Amino acid sequence: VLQLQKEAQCEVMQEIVDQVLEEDQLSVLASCLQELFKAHFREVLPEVGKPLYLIFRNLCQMNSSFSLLLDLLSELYQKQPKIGYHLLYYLRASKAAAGKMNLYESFAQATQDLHTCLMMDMKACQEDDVRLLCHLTPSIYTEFPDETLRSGELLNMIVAVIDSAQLQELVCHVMMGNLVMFRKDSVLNILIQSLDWETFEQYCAWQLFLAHNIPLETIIPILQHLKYKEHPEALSCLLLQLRREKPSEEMVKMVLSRPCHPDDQFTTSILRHWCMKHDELLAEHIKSLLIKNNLTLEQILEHLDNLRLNLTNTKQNFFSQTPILQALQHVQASCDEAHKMKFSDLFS
Amino acid sequence: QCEVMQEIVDQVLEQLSVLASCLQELFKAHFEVLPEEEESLEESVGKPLYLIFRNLCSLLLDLLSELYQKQPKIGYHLLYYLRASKAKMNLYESFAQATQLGDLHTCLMMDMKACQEDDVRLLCHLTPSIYTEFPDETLRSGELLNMIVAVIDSAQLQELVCHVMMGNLVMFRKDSVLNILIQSLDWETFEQYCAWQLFLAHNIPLETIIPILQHLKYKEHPEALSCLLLQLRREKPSEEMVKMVLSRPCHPDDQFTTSILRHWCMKHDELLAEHIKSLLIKLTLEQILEHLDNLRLNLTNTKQNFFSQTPILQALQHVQASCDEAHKMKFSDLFS
Amino acid sequence: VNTELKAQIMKEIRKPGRKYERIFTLLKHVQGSLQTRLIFLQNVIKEASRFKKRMLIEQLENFLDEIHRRANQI
Repeated sequence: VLQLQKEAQCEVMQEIVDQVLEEDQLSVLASCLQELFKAHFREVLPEVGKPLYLIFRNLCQMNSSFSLLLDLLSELYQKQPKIGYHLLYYLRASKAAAGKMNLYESFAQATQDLHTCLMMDMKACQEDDVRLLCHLTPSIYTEFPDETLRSGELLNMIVAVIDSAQLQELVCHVMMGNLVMFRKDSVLNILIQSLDWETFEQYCAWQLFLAHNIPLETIIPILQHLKYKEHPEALSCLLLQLRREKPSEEMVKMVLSRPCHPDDQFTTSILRHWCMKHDELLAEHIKSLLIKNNLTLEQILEHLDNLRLNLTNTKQNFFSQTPILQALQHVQASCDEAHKMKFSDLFS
Repeated sequence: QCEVMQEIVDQVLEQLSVLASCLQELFKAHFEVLPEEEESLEESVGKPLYLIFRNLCSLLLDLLSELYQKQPKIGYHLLYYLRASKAKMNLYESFAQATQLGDLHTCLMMDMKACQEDDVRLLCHLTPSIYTEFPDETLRSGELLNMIVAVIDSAQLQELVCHVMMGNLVMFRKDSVLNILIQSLDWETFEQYCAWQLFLAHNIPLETIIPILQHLKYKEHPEALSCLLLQLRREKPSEEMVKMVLSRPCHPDDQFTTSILRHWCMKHDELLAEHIKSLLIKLTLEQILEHLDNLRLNLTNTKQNFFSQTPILQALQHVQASCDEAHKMKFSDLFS
Repeated sequence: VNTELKAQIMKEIRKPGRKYERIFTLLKHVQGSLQTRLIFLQNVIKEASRFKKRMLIEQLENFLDEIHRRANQI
């Protein structure tokens, strides 16, 4: 009787009676409101007072009534999954939900866990309402760091549907201290995952990483995963950012660990920049790495021969430096004769 | 090799326009210009049409000129030849001066546009030598850059970036790069992205192009503003940098100034405080106070005491008297 | 006509996001014989793969298969 009556005001003032009567089998009620609240799951964000949100309202204001309404929400969520992000939006838009994001967790606990339903609801929101996903991302990352920070799937969802404007909005959110998408202990695995994504997705992932306060030294092992035919997006971004670094010995080692391919100019690019800006430090690092490996010897020597051939188009002195001359003389003997001949101009 | 031996006889015999149309019909076959791999390029340039270029390497030029009128793709076919044959580009100068307009820059632009439409790989392989041998006709604006960034993919973008960083490619000069980026503000999103990546490859000081902050609108130029924010966050602010950051008008959704000011204040607190003190004491005063109030609101989510530094405090104390009462109350919480 | 639709489709392919609706709308206007439309779809697929947009390619290949079948029937 109280559902076959189900203007907006009459409807919410009746939904309240529905809840009050529930407060003293709920699957069939869930099915009937599932049918009656279609055409409300359509946009969601404006450019709040609907009858379904009333339930949320009660749950924010209400012990065993709490669990009762949570089971009702669970049944409807089983019948209508979109409810999920509609809850999140509510917890961000309503003044009644001030300081009650916790509700979602308990909602996720009462469903037929938190991480699962959050991933599913964010995926549904990405499929249904990109604007709502963009506007929810900061609060979802801030309130659920242990469920989002180690998640490459959420970042994939986000970077798949955003344009340049929404990317800029996320970047400003990060730089204003309102959004954290990466942590130092998980960002490397996430970017290794990223290397499988679409082009613009990888560009967005790297632009987002650059907005954070994570040193490149944290993710520099990813160089061992970058293939020059397959990952030009990541190689581009990582090269343009490695430009600005004072190179560690580990960074030079990771750069020299890329396989030698004549069509790949990444290593010569970054080594040229570093030798032009930090000649003595780079020479020290190269000497140390040459003596430590005595990454193979011949790989290092071929990279340095490529750099030597390249440096003839600009006046410089990099190979006249004592450390690398000492290293070349120290290390010539470990090559075989074929490689002693291959690098004869370098060993001179 | 048969029709090549015949073509040398055709060229050795000396109207040539009807002959030019005959050669068009006969050379329809080779109209990918590049091979899949040294000997590749020599076998590529061993075809008939290239023997006339080989002979040219004045009456031959009018045959070419008449050949050009009928077959326009001849232009980039010449360029490729002059880069693929040991047999540099002065022949292209002479050939472009024979056209109806005779303007080398325009003939170069038309041939590069035809090549962009007909083969992106050839355009990408020709770009370094075209910029190196014709810098003057290529560097002074971004028409050719616009052609290139309109069709390249991520692989070709990384290759061009590597060509720049290795000293084999120059696409901007410091005297023209600012206007080129300003006109690029009208390009497609990926075009602007690639243009900015190439600029970054050139390692031209950010100070050179930082005046572009007066043209960047937050709602219309998110690519340029994104790249510029990510680049500025790595610089020690230089007073003029902060001056142009503060010269952006405040709009409810524009967050660029606040983000960059927050980064700078959180890792260059004293230097940024000094810059803002000098700018306050010398873009209007209330716009600076407005950006400062936005920053003060933002800093309540953190614990940094940037506004406890005495340069900022004393500058505010000194300059409060030069605001009218409406702005004294508009910025009350800041002046306090 | 087809060249303008191609220019607009290429503009759409070189944008981030997954707003494929305009691509499909412009494709539904490709004129000419069925082989012309097959070549058009092939070029669009080539560009989309230049940007590694794989599920867009899946959909475009569904389109290509249906056009192939209708051409085989005609």
